Order: sequence, then C-alpha cells, then structure tokens
Amino acid sequence: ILTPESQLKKSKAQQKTAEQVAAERAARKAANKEKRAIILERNAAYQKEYETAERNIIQAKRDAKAAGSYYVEAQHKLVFVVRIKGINKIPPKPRKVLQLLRLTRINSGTFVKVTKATLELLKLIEPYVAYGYPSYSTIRQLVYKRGFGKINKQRVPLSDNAIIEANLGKYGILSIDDLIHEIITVGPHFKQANNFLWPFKLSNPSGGWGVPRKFKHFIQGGSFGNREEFINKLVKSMN
Amino acid sequence: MGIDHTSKQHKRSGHRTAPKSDNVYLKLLVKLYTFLARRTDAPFNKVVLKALFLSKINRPPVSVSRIARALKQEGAANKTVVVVGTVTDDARIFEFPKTTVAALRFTAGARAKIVKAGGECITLDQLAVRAPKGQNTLILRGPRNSREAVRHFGMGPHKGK
Amino acid sequence: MSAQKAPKWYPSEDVAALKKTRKAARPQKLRASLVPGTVLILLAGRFRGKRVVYLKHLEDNTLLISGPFKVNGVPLRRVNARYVIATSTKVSVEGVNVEKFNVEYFAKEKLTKKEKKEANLFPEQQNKEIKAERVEDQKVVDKALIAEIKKTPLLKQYLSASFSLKNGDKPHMLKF
Amino acid sequence: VLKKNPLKNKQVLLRLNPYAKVFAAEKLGSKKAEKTGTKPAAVFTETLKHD
Amino acid sequence: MPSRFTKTRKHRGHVSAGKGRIGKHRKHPGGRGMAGGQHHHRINMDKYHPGYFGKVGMRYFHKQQAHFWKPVLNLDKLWTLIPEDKRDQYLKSASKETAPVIDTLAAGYGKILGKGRIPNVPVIVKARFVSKLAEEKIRAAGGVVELIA
RNA sequence: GGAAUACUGCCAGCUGGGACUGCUGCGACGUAAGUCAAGUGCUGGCUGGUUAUAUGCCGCCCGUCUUGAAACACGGACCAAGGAGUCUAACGUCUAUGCGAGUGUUUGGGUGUAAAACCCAUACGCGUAAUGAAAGUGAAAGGUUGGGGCCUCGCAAGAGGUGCACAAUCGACCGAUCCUGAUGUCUUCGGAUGGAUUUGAGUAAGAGCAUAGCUGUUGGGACCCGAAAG
RNA sequence: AAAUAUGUAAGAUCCUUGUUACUUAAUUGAACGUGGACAUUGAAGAGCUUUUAGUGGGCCAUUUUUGGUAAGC
Repeated sequence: ILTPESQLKKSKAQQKTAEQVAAERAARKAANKEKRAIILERNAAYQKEYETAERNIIQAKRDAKAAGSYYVEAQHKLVFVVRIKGINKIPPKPRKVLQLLRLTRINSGTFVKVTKATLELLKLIEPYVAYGYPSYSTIRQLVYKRGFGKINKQRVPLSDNAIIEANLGKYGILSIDDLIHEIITVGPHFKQANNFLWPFKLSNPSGGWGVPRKFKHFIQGGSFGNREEFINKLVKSMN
Repeated sequence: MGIDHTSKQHKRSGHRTAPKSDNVYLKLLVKLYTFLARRTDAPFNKVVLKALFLSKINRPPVSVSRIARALKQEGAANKTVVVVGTVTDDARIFEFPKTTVAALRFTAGARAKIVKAGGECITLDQLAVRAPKGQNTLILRGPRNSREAVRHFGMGPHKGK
Repeated sequence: MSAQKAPKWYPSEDVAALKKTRKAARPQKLRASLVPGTVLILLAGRFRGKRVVYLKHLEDNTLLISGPFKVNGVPLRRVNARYVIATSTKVSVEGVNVEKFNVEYFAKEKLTKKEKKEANLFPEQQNKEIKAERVEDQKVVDKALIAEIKKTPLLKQYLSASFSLKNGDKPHMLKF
Repeated sequence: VLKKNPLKNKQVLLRLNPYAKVFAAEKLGSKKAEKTGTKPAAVFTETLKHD
Repeated sequence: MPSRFTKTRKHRGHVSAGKGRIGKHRKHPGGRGMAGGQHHHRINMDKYHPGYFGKVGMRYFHKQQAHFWKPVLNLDKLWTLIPEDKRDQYLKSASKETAPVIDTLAAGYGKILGKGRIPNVPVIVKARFVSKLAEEKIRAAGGVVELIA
C-alpha cells in the first residue's frame, strides 16, 4: 500500500513542470506586449509618410477634381467572413464553396487572408456573406467567446486554462495573446494558424444593429459585402 | 446547414461485437482482446477483436500449406502466427518448420500436425500470456476474400461484362 | 458494484471558495439607498417614546414589526406605512427575521432601550421640527434623502435586536 | 507490460469564463503585464497637420 | 401495390427473355445427346489426394522402394469406384519450382497420363486389366472388375 | 496654432442592477502562516386529471386516392368480438456454430420411456480442376506498388532489410480452338515442340458441409377480398 | 471571323549504372520492361462488396427558352 502512495507525490512534480512553462509564458507575453504595440501602430505609421509629404494634398482634393503626383500607399488587410443568409433558395453549387470556407450554418464564421484568389472564390459565395477586416481588438473579443477546441478532443473552448496548457501548435506559441497576434500579422504558417478549430459559432445580433437589410448590399445600404468598419461593429453585436 | 456532417452521422460504426455467441468462450475471449489492447501497445490484439466480431465474411480459414510457405519457410526465423479464424488441415510437405501458432479454433488434424512439427498449436490464450507485447508476431492472414464465395454468386457466376 | 445494477450509495459537504467577493454587499446596499439598518423608531406621532425592529419586508412598504405575546401579550403588524424612521443600529441583515414571538422581557427592554435613542432624537427634532416629522414617519418606503444624524449608539441595542430575531422564532410544539 | 499505462477520469464541465479579474488572471499573463502597458499613446500627429 | 398478382414480379420466371431481360443462361439450342443409357461416370482423383494419405493409412508392401513411398492401387483408395466404369489418375500438390511432390507410389490405374507418369519421381506405373482395352478375357475367368455386396 | 467630435481601441474598472443557475494541469496575494479562483443565510408554515371561461392550433378525421384532401374525391350511424406475409420447396444470401481438401447418414438391429432418445452398418449429393459435340487430355514457379507487421534501429519522428494479407498491374501454365508439326512409324497415324487467340481453369485470386433463426425469388390459393367468366 | 459574354468543361518526379526488348539497309535510333543504387485555400467532404425497397404518373417558381392568341396550356 505504501509504494503506490509514493507515486501520488510525483504528481506534485507535474504540478511544477508546466508552471516552469508558466514562467516561460510570462516572459513570452512581455515580449509579445511590444509586438501588440506594433500591430496597433502599423496602420497609423503608413499614414505618416503621406502626411509628412503633402501639404498640397488635402485642399485641392476637397474643392475640385484631379489628383496630385509623387506617392500612394498599398494595403493588405486580412478578412473575417460571417454568413448572414440562409440555405433556402440557393444552388448547391455555391453551397459546396461555403462548405469549403466552413460556413456550415447561419451565424457561422471563418477568418480568411489577404489575396485576389480568395476574393474571386468569395465572389461566388457573395450573396452569402458580410465580410471585412475586424480590428486587433474585436478579434480578441471574438476568440474568447466563440472559439473552440481541436480534434483528438471534442469542442473544449478557447477559455483560459485550455489555450495556455492545451492546443497543439507546431509552428509557434498557442498562448492567447501570441496566437491572436500571429494570425493578424499573416506571416508564415498563419494560414496553418487559420485552420482554426473549426468555425466560430456567432450569436444572432443584439438589437438587429448587426442586421441592416439582408436584401441589400453595403451599396444598396444593407449588410452584405465587404466593409471593414461595419464588420467590427457587427461582431460586437454577435456577442 | 449540413454536409460532410450529415454524411458522417449517416454512416455507421463499427465493428460491432459479433452477433450471437453460442460459444461462451468466444464472448469472453473477444472481450479479453479489447482488454489487452487498451492497457498496452498491442495493435494486433485490437485488430483480431474486430475480425472475430464479424461473421463469415471476416473470419479467415488459413491452411497449413499457407503457413508453411509464408511465415514458416526459414523467412523470419519463427515468429507467432495470429490466425484470426481457424486453421484447416490441408497440407503435406512433411512439414513444418516450427512454430507457435495462434487461433480461435483449430481442427484436430491441424493441432496434431503442428505439435509434431514444433512449437505448440496454441489456441491463442496461451500465446497471449507468454508473448503479450506482440513483437515477433505476424497477423497472418486472409483469405477470406479471394475467389470461392465472393461475388461469384447467383447462377453461373459472374464475369467481365 | 459487482454485478448486477445499481442503486446508490449517498454523499456530501464540498465546495469552494469566494472571499473578497464574499463581502461586497455585506455592509452596503445601504450605500445606494442611505440609512443605518434595523432597529428603527417612532419619532413621530408622539413626542416622547418608542422602538421596533424590522423583521420583514413582505415587499418594501408592507413591512413586519414585532415583540412579545405568548399569552395575552401586546400587538404586532403587517403595515404599509403608519409610523417609522431609522436610527443608527446596523446588523448584517437588512430586514428579514420575524413572526410575532418574543417574550421574556421583550416589551419592557425595548421600552427602556427606545428612551435613549428617542432622547437623542428629540433635540435633533427640536433642531429641525416635530410636527413635520410625522409626515416622514407616515411614508415608510423610504429612505434616501437625508440619512443622518448620530444618536449614541448601539452595543445593547444590537443585543436586543439579535435576540428579538432569534426570539421571533419558536419551535417547541403547542396546540393554541 | 501494463503498469506502463493508467486510469481514469473525466471531467470538462462548465466553460464560459471571462473579465472576472480572477479568470482574467488565467486568460492572460501578457494581457496582465500589458494591462499596465496600454494605450498607444504620445506625441506628434501635429507635423502631419502642420505640413 | 399488390394482390400479389400486381407486381409480383410478373408470375413465373418468364418475361425474362421476352421484354425483360438479365441473368442465368437464356436461349438454349445447343447440344443434346448421349442419352440416359450410355452415359456417366468416370471417377477422377488427383494424385495429391492419395499422396497426402501416403503417410497414414498405408505401409504397403514391397518391393524395392522406401520408407513412405509405397505401392498402392488407386482403385482401392477411391470411394464410389464400384458403380464407376473406370478410374483415372491426375497430378500433385505444391512445393517450389515448376513443382514436384515425392512419392514412388503407383498401381491399379484405370487410366494414367503422359504428364502423370513423367513428373511423378520415377515409378512403376502399372495399368489395370480394364485400362488396356486390348485386354483379352475371351471366356474363362479373370481379370474381373471389383464388386462388393 | 489653441478649437468639440465622426469612427476606433485599451485598461481603470468606478457603479446602478433584471432573467437562467449551484483526482488535473494551472494563474494570483503572501520571504514567513499559508491563502486566494478553475474543473448562501434568516424567518412564517408544512402536481396530474375532471367540470366551466381566455387565447391559439384549427381550415376535422384517420386513412386512402392524389401533383395538390376539409374537400362539393372515397369509406364509416355507434360499440364489442372477429378480421390479412401463411407453410414448405427449390435457388441465392445474411448470420452463428460443430467436424473440416471430404462431410453427410434413410432404414435395419439392440434398447427405450409416453412419443422421444441413443449406438452402428451406414441407404445416397455438392466440394476434392477443367474443357467441350466428342474423341481425348490434364500445371506450379515469378514479381511491381501502396499499406497492415517485425527487426535493425534511433526513440515521441522516421527510413533501409525481411516476410505478405489485400487490391490494382504483369507474365506465366492446363484444356478448348487455330496453325506449323519433330522423333518418326513409313498399311496406317499417335504425338513432343512453339505461338497466336477468345473463353474457362490453376499459383500470392485455396475450402466447405451441416443445421439453425431470417430475408428475397419462383411456386403452389401464396398477404386478404373484390368480375363478368369458361 | 473577332466574337463579347458566360456556364463551363474534361487537364495540374528525376538521375546514373548493367541487363533485355524493339521498328526501322547486317542499318539507325529511340523507347520499353526489369534489376540495383542515388536524390526529391482546403480536410473525412472518402475507396470496394453482398443483399435490399419504393417506382418504371409528378407539380410549382426562378432563369433561358420552344409550340400555342392565350391559358391555373
């Protein structure tokens, strides 16, 4: 009876080995806090070169037509896609591409990356969808409530314990802040990061501010289509 | 919604623990296999279990001749034959090169020939005790499926066209 | 166990934890509405006077008051009003205990007890008014506007209240 | 062979965690460090106008 | 919808040729002949079947040859030989190469091959009275095919 | 250049507060004693149905016939009871289960309690290779790949060897044909070699038979009834 | 033509070494086959088999029609 009881003590060691990891995470988190500062500032930093360059730019532009010469900004931006519209009155067609994005039901969500090819595939999907870039923060709010667990386990959520100790992650650090930074930057194997577990299952919008007309496009004045600003507003409502 | 999801649910599983067991021994023996498989490493013991659970279509008769050439004839130098179904007697070559043979059931003649040759005829329970890890083992074999009671059925069977 | 299907067998006493979070109401709720807690007083009506401990809200307004009467006794309320303003004693209830049971000295102790808070009250009533004070007591609701003054103050007053509440009970069986 | 493997269990049961601060100690490390750390925060914005 | 006549399919396994079609053999002529008189049977068993049995069953008297290789009439070994007209021999089991199987057995053959004497390890391939056809037993008695009450 | 804010973040969480809950690997105050999250007390007592109203299903029912049933389509006044996949053959499977390259036993005899039963001689088939009008003839080797597996390993990966189920791919053989036909005998003609072919067979494409409960199929009335009929 | 369109709509290993073949001048070549060694945005939507059943009478809309004046054709 004594000898297995000594085996139970060892469990106190396992109690240490992860905690040694906890300490590693605290450091990782401190470095990645400066990585957070960069994600926020980068968008702001782009704008500075235009601002620095041009006095000219603004006045001419409000008052009249024409454009001035010298510079121009390119932009990337990753996307989030939510299916507003149901299955009723549609071909299987477009449905099989939904199944491809992994929008299985209404109020399903999948993140997508920055490229022309996705967009073109997204065009067949289009009257399924509201889409756009949610900002750095709204995505943080998005993971916490809607995220789920991986295969080799069932659904187990994105909740606090489960991400820090668990979640597989071959490429890089799974931990809550690290994972979220890394998808948004859309660097190496962040497309493998965006092989989430699998769909975010969104609440219906509160107040129906998330529902402007299903009928309409952002150009008609509805919900449909690409819209950065509106998607962050929309996701907040999905809470 | 749906699909892949609906399709998976639409399938099935998988095995199945065999319909009826007339033998009491077979009912516990299969259960013993899932038991051994799960506490340790053994993949074979988990595999054998499924096959014992399926009926005429999974359970393989293997002949002495089929053992005699295949694992036996100085190939690997005398492993453990896991015959899921039963052995059948059919061979004379003034056989066999040893061996410790494992099966659910043997014919009398098969037990007799095998012990004289070497090893022990071992109905599989004795094998499981001594070998448990399941190394130095081959899971040998099918058929099963081959040609005499396949989709060669129903009249004057059942060629190409 | 064993075999053979499968009935029980019993248990408990567990949990768990809270602690900073224990606390947060526990003074407090008082903070939103003002006032002390119970025991609360007739200032008004009559000048010199009186005590009661607020056993109940049936809801707020409809409030239960008590003291003693095993035999012949003394009275008792459910009332939506008639007369009561707060003092400076506070417990860790608001106002829940109850029946109308007491008994051993209760009326009398509560009577000696009042004198002090009431005697503290009447100068502050002269300092503000008296005739006016009735209209406040009549309300009952209450509470926000002005929770003041002093009185001086507690230890014994708590003791009666704590007892009254404990007293309010009874077990022991009976037919009458 | 066996004593090399184990037992038992399980156990999810609830998960619905957030903001706390106590569950907001668990979901984080960083966000706690960062939590002091924020805004973005300084300076300069004026040139950009002035130009 | 049924009676059972609706459906049933069709009443009898016909209409299978006519309109319907699939399976079995259909549409016959084709051979007929031999009749019910000059007919069956000739019994045929592979030499492997005696060959297996060569060790149990068996120490079978002499001559020259060994310990296990034994002379055996195949006629005494085959069941339902007595209603059969004649008993015919085939050829061996399995073992590497284009393949032998060792016995130097052999007797009592009512027909044997040119691929049954030759791949059998050299033998005294001996034929029966019945086999030869050129057998004369004009009157008198013997050889006489084996009968049993 | 000081001049709100649109659209936007965080943490700082102040603060009012409804409705539904009740052994694991940790993160946080504390050198110390240890403790904080994850995975409620105090009083007064001790529901299903059935008669009738509000609101909604309802556009009965149930069926069926139908593309569409409330149907102004069809059937039934009401209720109790009766009232529809039966038996086995034969062919094909499924499923177990016993002996297994053969298995199988009518019926006798002996014995037998109630018929039953049992021992045995063992009445008699689809397998044990095939082709085909029939004469007549008659064989077992070999890989290539994925992947189940062992070992040699290194070990939370993995390859190279070595053995192969299985399936796909290839050749090769045994009969049938179709064509040269040796050795030759030399009236006669029996038959090695070798190839092409389509089909059928054999090896790594090797195995049942028996009864069982069940499904289908044909049948016999054949799930039941309904017609004028001959 | 050029269609412009738009749905479609099929389609996404290499080397060396030896040995064998091959169709085509006792002639020129490849390409076959082997044997051996070398070196290389998605996610269960999914392969095969036995047996089984209800048809083997449809309807409406949307788009593109074809006949019909049209039609709950």
